[PDB]
Amino acid sequence: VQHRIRITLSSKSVKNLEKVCSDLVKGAKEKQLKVKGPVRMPTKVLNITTRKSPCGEGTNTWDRFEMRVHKRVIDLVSSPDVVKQITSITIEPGVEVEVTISD
Amino acid sequence: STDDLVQMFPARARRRFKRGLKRKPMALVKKLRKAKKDAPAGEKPEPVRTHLRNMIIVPEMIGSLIGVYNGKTFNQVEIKPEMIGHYLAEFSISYKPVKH
Amino acid sequence: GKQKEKVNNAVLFDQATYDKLLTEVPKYKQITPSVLSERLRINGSLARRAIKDLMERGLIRMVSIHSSQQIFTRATN
Amino acid sequence: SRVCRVCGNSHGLIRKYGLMCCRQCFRSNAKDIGFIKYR
Amino acid sequence: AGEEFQHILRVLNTNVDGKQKIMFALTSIKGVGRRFSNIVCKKADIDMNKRAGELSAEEMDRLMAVVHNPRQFKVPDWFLNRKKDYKDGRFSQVVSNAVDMKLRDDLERLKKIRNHRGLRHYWGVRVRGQHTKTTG
Amino acid sequence: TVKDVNPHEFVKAYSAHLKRSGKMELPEWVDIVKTARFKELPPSDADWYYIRAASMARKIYLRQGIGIGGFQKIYGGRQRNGSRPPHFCKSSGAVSRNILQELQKMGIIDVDPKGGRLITSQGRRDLDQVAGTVP
RNA sequence: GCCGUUUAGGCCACGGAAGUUUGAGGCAAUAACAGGUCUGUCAUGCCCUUAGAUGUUCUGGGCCGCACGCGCGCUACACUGAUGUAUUCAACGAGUAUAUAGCCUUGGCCGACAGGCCCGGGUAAUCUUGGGAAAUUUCAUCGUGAUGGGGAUAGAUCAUUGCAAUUGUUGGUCUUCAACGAGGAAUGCCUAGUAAGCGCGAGUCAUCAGCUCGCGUUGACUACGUCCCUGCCCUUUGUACACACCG
Ligand SMILES: [Mg+2]
Ligand SMILES: [Mg+2]
Ligand SMILES: [Mg+2]
Ligand SMILES: [Mg+2]
Ligand SMILES: [Mg+2]
Ligand SMILES: [Mg+2]
Ligand SMILES: [Mg+2]
Ligand SMILES: [Mg+2]
Ligand SMILES: [Mg+2]
Ligand SMILES: [Mg+2]
Ligand SMILES: [Mg+2]
Ligand SMILES: [Mg+2]
Ligand SMILES: [Mg+2]
Ligand SMILES: [Zn+2]
Repeated sequence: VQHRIRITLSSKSVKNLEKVCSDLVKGAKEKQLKVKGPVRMPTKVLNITTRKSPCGEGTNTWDRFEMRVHKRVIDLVSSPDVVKQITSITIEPGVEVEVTISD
Repeated sequence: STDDLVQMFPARARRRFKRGLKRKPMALVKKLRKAKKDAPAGEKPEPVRTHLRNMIIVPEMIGSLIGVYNGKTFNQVEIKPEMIGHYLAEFSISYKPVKH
Repeated sequence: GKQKEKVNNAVLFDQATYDKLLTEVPKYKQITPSVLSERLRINGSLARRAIKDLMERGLIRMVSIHSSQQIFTRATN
Repeated sequence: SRVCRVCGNSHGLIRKYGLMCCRQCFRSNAKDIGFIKYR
Repeated sequence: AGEEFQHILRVLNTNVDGKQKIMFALTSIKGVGRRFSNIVCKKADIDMNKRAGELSAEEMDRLMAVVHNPRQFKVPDWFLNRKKDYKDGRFSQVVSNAVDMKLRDDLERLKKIRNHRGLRHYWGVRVRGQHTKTTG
Repeated sequence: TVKDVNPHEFVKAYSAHLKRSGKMELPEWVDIVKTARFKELPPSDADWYYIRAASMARKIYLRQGIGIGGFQKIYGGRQRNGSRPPHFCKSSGAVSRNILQELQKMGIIDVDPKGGRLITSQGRRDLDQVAGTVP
């Protein structure tokens, strides 16, 4: 009746992610569930360095572009329906919710 | 008996064969036999003017009059028994030696 | 000088360094490294780094060995 | 045999991460895609 | 003390130094590098910490025995500098004067061929594809 | 044990062990192979195989599950490309595999499930025995 | 604490992780340039062409050709070293259904290397990868010798990528062993984890990195000034300059 449910969240924005991440944890704290989280995984910075000029004249100057991607994990023990009851609240834009079942 | 020839050939040459020479060299090889048949008895055979420069010279080819194209001219070539293992490329210079 | 090309002259194994030369060479300061004497006594090394071993087998002069092929000497004490 | 998805040009192509844009179209659309100039 | 210590050795028309160690004295022969000289010093079973010149001649005869018959002392196929000859088909170890002899026979072949590399050799230009705006 | 002895004198002591401890086979190419693509000459010491063995059984004794494509990186190094910059090159896999196979054919190490190579109980035993005998 | 209208500030000092704005960047005014870009853009005015095409696509060649001058660089001229053992310490990143094993590839076997076959993991703090980097350290060999420094030029031969490797793609094996003896006049970058040394990643990419953009590792000499040279800002001054002293 109790599984091992892992919910993984990804985002480009720290705060919009952490709002939802805290909301899930507290929504599963009212049900006296075992919430082992949130676990923080190394920020992935996607980087592309590009020449500013379109024509290759002048000083060679570069601009470094970066996307920060953040990876949170929440652990739960429940049935998938109780969690689906919990992970049904209003989700901020840009947040990925990808609940699965670990072994 | 191509198989024991590939052993004689250098590594580039046998790797070329192991990849299965496609249609165009197969269309070119026939025309050498055809020219040899057309040639009068013990006479100079017809010129076989080719576009391909990446074909490798196989022992059958000895005796053909090939015209390997170098980009602008159809430069005629004659084959000797030492011409085995190279391409028809190295026999039509694509450039002109420089005199300043 | 040519003290690896000089490793096999008659002199080099007759008496040359076997107390015929290196009696004194350490003793100018009583103590001078064989690796120091490679140029003061112009004779260089490895006709000479294999004789500092022979004086060891012969019980004449103590040594230390380290990184850069540094070798040392002390005449008798 | 590999062009900019935005303009179909053949030079200065960015294939990293699966973008497949040329170095100028990527600059024009970098902010829209989400690439921020931090440092 | 090398009482018969030789300073010249005339091995194979190369005037070997008698003043050096063997594995670097025998490299003076045109066709033997440090690697092949090492293999010779091993298969003839020579103390390598021996100056060439302190040697005995019976050792020397074995040196020439291994160099003139590299295939015979089990020196492997890949080691030799004449793999799969084109004039004959053998795996040989060309030595001092035959290195130049064979080399000029190759470039002569390419010259008579009208090969690209033959003409590059004849013209004095570079033959291996390097750029030549500003090199030479 | 092995970590209380300097790893240079220990490898000297062990490579003298395998020598006078019975024998193992030795290929018929040991005197001719360079041990690395980037090397210039073969190993200078004729007794190098045993060194390479004694140095190498200490790798499995301090680690667990090391393949051959990891030993090649262990004993690889700097390759100079003449006029181009030097880079990192890996050594030859044939000697690396052969010494492990021989250690198997003496019972010092063994191949490991989950991949790799692991020190044996008896192979641990003799390594600490010889370690006990190093100054 | 001392100097200073004892203001704004400045120098010194205990403390402190830190006392140059703590270090390094990003961002960045008005006015301008006949600066570069019509070869990034189905961005664009006008002109030219528009079928026997300056359109498109195919095949082959060149863009790389070589008496020579120039610019950024890579390798060096050795012993504060080269070679061969032993020893072993990072960080930043990367991994398109990548066809039926496929991008990064562990593990096992064959092979001297190059490379190959098989069983597999990973869409990744999970597998490659604690990224087992080099310089460095260590013990030997060399011995002042264009030498075992240097590795150009070249022969033969093997393998790899790719539809195809020829004016050598690249990687291996043996052989060949050039100049180069620390560089004239000139000239560049640099003030602390900096210069310099060392290697690693990514971009390009089927294959090719001596480049560029990053990253760690080892880690100094000198100065803490000045306006002499090259310039820059503000004021006063002269002017027959205003396209402005290249007047
Ligand atoms: Mg270097
Ligand atoms: Mg600031
Ligand atoms: Mg434009
Ligand atoms: Mg074309
Ligand atoms: Mg530049
Ligand atoms: Mg060298
Ligand atoms: Mg070393
Ligand atoms: Mg290319
Ligand atoms: Mg790359
Ligand atoms: Mg470039
Ligand atoms: Mg006046
Ligand atoms: Mg006026
Ligand atoms: Mg004037
Ligand atoms: Zn574009």
